[PDB]
Amino acid sequence: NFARKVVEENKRVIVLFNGLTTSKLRNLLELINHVYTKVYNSDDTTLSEDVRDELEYLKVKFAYESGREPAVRTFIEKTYVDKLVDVVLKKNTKKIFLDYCKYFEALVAYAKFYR
Amino acid sequence: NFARKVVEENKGLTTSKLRNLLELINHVYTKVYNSDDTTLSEDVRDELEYLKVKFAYESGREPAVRTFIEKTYVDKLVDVVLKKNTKKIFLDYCKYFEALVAYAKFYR
Amino acid sequence: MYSKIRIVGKIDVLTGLHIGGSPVVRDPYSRLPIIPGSSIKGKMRSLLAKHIGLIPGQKMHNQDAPEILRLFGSSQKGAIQSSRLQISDAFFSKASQEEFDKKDLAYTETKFENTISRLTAVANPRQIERVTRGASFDFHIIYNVENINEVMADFENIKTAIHLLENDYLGGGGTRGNGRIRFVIDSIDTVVGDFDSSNLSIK
Amino acid sequence: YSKIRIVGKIDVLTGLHIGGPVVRDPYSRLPIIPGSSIKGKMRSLLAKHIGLIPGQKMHNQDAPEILRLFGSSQKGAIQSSRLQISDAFFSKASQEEFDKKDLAYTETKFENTISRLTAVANPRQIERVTRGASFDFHIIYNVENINEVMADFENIKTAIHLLENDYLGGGGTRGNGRIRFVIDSIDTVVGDFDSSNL
Amino acid sequence: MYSKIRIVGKIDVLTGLHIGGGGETSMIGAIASPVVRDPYSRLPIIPGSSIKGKMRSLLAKHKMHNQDAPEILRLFGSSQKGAIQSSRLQISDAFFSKASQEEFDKKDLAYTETKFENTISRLTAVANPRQIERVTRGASFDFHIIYNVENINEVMADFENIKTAIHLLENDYLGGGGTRGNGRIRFVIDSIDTVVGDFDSSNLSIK
RNA sequence: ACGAGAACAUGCGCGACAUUCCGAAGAACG
RNA sequence: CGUUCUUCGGAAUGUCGCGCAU
Repeated sequence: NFARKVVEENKRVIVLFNGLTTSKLRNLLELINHVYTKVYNSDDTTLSEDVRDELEYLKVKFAYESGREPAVRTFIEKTYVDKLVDVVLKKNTKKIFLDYCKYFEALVAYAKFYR
Repeated sequence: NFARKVVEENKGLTTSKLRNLLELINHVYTKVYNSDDTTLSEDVRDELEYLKVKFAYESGREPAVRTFIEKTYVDKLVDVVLKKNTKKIFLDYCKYFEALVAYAKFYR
Repeated sequence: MYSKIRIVGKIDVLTGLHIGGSPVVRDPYSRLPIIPGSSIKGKMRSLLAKHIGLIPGQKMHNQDAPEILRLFGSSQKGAIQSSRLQISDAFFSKASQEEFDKKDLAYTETKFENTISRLTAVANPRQIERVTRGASFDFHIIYNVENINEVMADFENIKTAIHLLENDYLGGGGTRGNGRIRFVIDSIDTVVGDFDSSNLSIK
Repeated sequence: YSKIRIVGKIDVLTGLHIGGPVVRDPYSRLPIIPGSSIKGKMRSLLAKHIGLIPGQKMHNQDAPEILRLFGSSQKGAIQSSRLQISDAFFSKASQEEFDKKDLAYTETKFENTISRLTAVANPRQIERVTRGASFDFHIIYNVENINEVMADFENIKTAIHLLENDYLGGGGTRGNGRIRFVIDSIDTVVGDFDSSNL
Repeated sequence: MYSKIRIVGKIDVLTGLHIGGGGETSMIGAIASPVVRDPYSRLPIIPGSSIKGKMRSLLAKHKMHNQDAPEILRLFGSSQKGAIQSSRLQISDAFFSKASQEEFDKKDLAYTETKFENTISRLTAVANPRQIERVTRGASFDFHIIYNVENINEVMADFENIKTAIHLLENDYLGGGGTRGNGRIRFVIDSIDTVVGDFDSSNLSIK
């Protein structure tokens, strides 16, 4: 889908997203994995308040990691990850967040695949 | 919260002073971690009272710190933690301070 | 008159309990950790079989002592014995669920570990998911009274197995700290039959 | 088949660091010494005390005493472990001693990391348990050969003597984690084994 | 035989020793340079990290740390990828000795004293006050290090290097600053024994 | 007065063994 | 008074992966 297109567009000779690796993404992907587990536990059509706050914190973490790492900033701007966080936050639905997590999972999967 | 809009609108406030003030929040944060109470602790209350005293002297030390405090309403949020008397609200305030430090780093 | 003695209680994990399946085994409908009943049954059977004694050069689980084969079951050709013990899956208790919802605990922990290879003096990171220490699982076992005369010896063997299991661990990396558990028996009554189990106890 | 319990205390002579920010028991937020940390450190120290063959990549080719005590996974020679080290939790006595004083369970240590060729410091902030905090440790030993119980407890004593003089995790090289062992009672919790001489 | 040689001795500070540590202090006054203090007994301590780092840097003088000399790379350890080496020196925190604590309790001498300094620019001639917490000159710290005997032949050379390093630490400063004269230190040896193994350290000494 | 009638895909079996969150790192500068 | 304000590696690995009754 979109994830395959962006990973193919960002591939370079193998250099992905200006030198992005799984180790650089590991902190954020672990945070997003924590977010997912809380959503998996939740049984409510609407996102909780706590998950909304920590998704805002995930947005803050995206900004911080992008500021520290040029590769993560390139990944965020090319893959629209932060904007998608804002989109799911304003939509406030569990299924949309699960779709966004699926999108990130596809991103990392194809990144490893072309690695 | 609204850290992004304020930090973008206001973009000699140096990251050094922010990091010192963040360290003072860190010290209160360790205390609230040791507290482990839903209600606001009295020792934590003393910690945040001396924190606002330290906010005042900082303002006296550097005008740039004062502009940051008045524009970000950190002192007003401290008043909010007192007028609410909970630990969840304090943890929210600590995150907001951290967000201001992060956004400041990002826009820098 | 068929006699079934229901023994209900709790398993309090004195240390992190990791029954794999590194995700723990979870009940998909509730997505909460459980103790598989086969884990309790296998650990109890192994401990009690070692305590009673292992037939030298043993190969199968139908060669244990007749005490073990009666209570834990036998599938030997011709000599098939029904299993007295029916150890159900132990589900995460509601009380510990509330106590974990307070303090915002996750009901699980991801213990970080490593192994230092002798040749390289290098460490290989490893994450093991464990149930937190506070958790308690409500366990429910059923005893079938095939022989009324053997109930007392069987409950002595059950007590021995439980006592060994408390000083041992439930499934996981026990030798490295995981899996320590403690049984707290809440009730022992005959759900079915005229049997008088009021004089019985396993812990 | 008897089980003998070795319950006692571990008191930190210096700050104890075991990464996970020290690892804490989530239920009570108190720092703990993982049983795996003690087991690994004792096994490594004892295997160093006994000879080591030049190549032990498999981690299972080692002295037969080590394999008998701590367990083995060699295919066709799977030996069950007799030692079962368990997480040392924060002792209630030490908890109340720290609660009476205005003292935190952990501390933060600040270190410079001065890169000598560039003469620039890179500060780091470590959390480590303050000295004087005690963790109650609990071990179970399963006797399998009554003939080898004396040798196995000799090896356990040697390992504990090594560990008491060594560190337990963290920058022990920089001086974090030195501990002392105080064994209280060694009694056979299951079986007819006698533990008077242990 | 994995022999371990324990060295226990005293460290007496000839000048105020300042070793900083971040944190919060109740009723924190104008002073903003508090010396590192052991939380349990509220006494100044020297972190084994400081001693190890100072001795290693002095020995290296005499891009990364791992590129140093093999002797420095063996005593104090290594982390080169693939060629990871264990560390034979394990320096621990030198806590406040009971003898010095009693000597201070006699006369009620303060453990740590606050010193006033300033830096002035000639063009403006305006001073900036500074208050620094320095451990008083009479204090002594009991240090305890462990040398792991992994190679039998190299122990004598390692202890010669440690003795040189101990002399370098004495000659040079520790903690706050040499140009200021803060942190002068002296090392006296109480007992050097091979606590573990068949090794003997009757002739082995670090001074 | 149904190619029909009566007949548990059931019995036994621990997701387990080996595993150090560790290797190095001065709160330092004039 | 200011400076850096944690960073550099390893992130699981090896095995069993159905067997025994009808």
